Amino acid sequence: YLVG
Amino acid sequence: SEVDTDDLSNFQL
Amino acid sequence: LLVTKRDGSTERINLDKIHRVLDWAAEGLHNVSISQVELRSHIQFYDGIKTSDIHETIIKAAADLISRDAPDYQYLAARLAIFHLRKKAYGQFEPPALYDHVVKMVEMGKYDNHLLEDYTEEEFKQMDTFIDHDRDMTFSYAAVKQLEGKYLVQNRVTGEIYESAQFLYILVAACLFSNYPRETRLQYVKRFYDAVSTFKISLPTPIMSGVRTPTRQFSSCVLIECGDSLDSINATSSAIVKYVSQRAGIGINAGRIRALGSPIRGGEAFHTGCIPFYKHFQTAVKSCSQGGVRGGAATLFYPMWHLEVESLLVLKNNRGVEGNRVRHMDYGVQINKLMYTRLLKGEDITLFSPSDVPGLYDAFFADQEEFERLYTKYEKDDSIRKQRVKAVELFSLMMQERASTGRIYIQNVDHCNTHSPFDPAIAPVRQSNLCLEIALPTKPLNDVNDENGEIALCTLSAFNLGAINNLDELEELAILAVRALDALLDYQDYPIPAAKRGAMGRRTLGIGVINFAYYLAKHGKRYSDGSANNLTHKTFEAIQYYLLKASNELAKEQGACPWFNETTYAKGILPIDTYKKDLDTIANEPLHYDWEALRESIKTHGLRNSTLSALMPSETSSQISNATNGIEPPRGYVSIKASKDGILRQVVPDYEHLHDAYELLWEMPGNDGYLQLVGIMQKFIDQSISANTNYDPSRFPSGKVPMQQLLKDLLTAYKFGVKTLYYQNTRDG
Ligand SMILES: Cc1cn([C@H]2C[C@H](O)[C@@H](COP(=O)(O)OP(=O)(O)OP(=O)(O)O)O2)c(=O)[nH]c1=O
Repeated sequence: YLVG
Repeated sequence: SEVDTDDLSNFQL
Repeated sequence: LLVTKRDGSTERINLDKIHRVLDWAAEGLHNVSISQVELRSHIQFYDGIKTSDIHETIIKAAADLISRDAPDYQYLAARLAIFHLRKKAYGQFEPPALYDHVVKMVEMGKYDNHLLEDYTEEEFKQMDTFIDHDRDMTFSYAAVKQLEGKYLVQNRVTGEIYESAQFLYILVAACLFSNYPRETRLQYVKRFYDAVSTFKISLPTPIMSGVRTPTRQFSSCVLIECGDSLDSINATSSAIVKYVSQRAGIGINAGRIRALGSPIRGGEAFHTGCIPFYKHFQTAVKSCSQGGVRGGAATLFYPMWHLEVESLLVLKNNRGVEGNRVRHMDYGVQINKLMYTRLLKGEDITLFSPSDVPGLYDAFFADQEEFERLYTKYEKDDSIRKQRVKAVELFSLMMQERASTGRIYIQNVDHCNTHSPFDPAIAPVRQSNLCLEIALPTKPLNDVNDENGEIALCTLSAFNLGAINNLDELEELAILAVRALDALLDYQDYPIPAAKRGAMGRRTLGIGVINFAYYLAKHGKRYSDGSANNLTHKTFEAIQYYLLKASNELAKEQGACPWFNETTYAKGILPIDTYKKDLDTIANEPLHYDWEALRESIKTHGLRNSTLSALMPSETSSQISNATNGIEPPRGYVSIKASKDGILRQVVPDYEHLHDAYELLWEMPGNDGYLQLVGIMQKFIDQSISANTNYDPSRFPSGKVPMQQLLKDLLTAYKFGVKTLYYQNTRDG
């Protein structure tokens, strides 16, 4: 995933 | 320390 | 007749016990003679001989026979030394049970107590079954000496040695993976352990000697960028003192400091020079050394167009006034395309003070178009203070000093930012480290604790190319390597806030290789003829692919690094998209991996780490694993090293079958072959390489390296996209  | 510019000049970076 | 033991009580000599010991150690070795060893050591025996001495004597005797004709003495000596250390630490050959050991060590305060908190008694019992204490028998004498010398946990005052190799390895694993979920933790522990104990993965000294003990300091090199202000100079200097005290190598960027003569505050005071501050950074660096000598190394960087450049270049030249000399620091001159162009056309170079040319410094790294635009404009602008020099003289002076000292380094800034993992507009690379292989972004501090500064760190490791059978074994290795180093960043301590910022922000790694020469020799290739080009392209493709893959997998599991959005990787750009296009003419190996499928995955799930690979030199690490140093070719078939216990000899790996396949350093006719291989490596490396240039005066007329040839090699390097240039070896037998 990629943080947010 | 002898340097020739011409011999370098044709070099292609 | 008459030996004394450790309690200091006399027993008679039984000379067949010794014999057995030797007999055992020799098991499986070829061309070693037990008799020879017995002869040379028995003669030095005497009534009242301590037992310990008996071991030292046979070890030395065995060790003194190490040669190219009988290389197996390496292992005979080693095993005898392993044995001795076993007895020295445990009191018997057989190592205690893991749990008991840890417990005892924890009570003595040599191991971190958290180990007993993180792992249960049953868990330690399980780990014990992984350990194979017989791996200790694969070490070479030189390796054992390194182990005994700086890795194993000991009491340096008393000389007591408390552990053995296998415990080191297993506990290093345990600590790095201690936070993993219980359902995987130990599976990783075992896998890592196997990798490192069978020399597949190599680890830096700080880690090996510290991880498992109470300390938390593990970084070996730091990068500090200094601002053009007394506040920032002071901060910088403070940081250095902190970090050198923890035995760290420093890399300083002091290019922004204005030039001597420059106006301060208006016209109320005129600048003093950079020199005075460089001297102050030197004293900072040497602050914790014996006298002002031993230890603390640093490499300072500055642009080649700085106005004081001619005074900076000769800072090491011994022959000169002390006042204008900062002798104990290495320097890195920053060059870009424009500078080389001026040299080729035989024109002039204009020198400026950073302070007087707004936006020039920033453009220099981030945008070559703009740099050029402003550089030309300012050249004409008469208001700007400036000074012209012939391109040829400037270059000549730099090469001269580089040749004389061998410590005047080059950094091609443009290459560093056009072919990098970072976006130059957001986070440009503007300096390198001590050994010129690290390339990370930095921001200057305005105080030691300033929270908005950035300080880059060297988190390293390496793959042993002599230990893998096929490139597809790297997949697993990459997984362990990336995972253990990522966990280390969260395990270690950060003295200055600015160093924690970069570490947590971008989570950068620097993984490279060892045993390259040996690897080439096995494949029947050489450095100088270009026979290795396609194999090197294929090897480094695999390495980088699997590292990126492992980071991507980790990203899915634990989340991409916070500042992932400043990377080129985040915009779907890979190393294969931005490399220097001339490489296509020196290698045709095709890509064997699915880079497009990975491109997507990175774009979608990001990367855990912003940078992954870097090719650092490695003396110690290579010795433990009996391997050739990093990518460098070996100087000879036998390496010699001095120690208090005697002369240390190490024979190149598989000399017996490969002596003729090796290509030694001074066997190379020139630097072309090596420079091409270096450039091919740089196509996939995220960061940089510690490339060297070697010259042998005997091959030149009158024993004098021609200036025409030093510039030739310099341009070649640039042409194939080399980012940095380290040492310059000038052989003198
Ligand atoms: C004050 C002072 C600064 N300097 C140098 C140190 C730094 O390189 C640079 C600026 O440091 P400072 O003068 O501390 O910083 P500043 O932001 O006030 O700069 P300016 O005066 O132009 O507004 O000047 C001297 O060499 N001598 C001095 O007496």
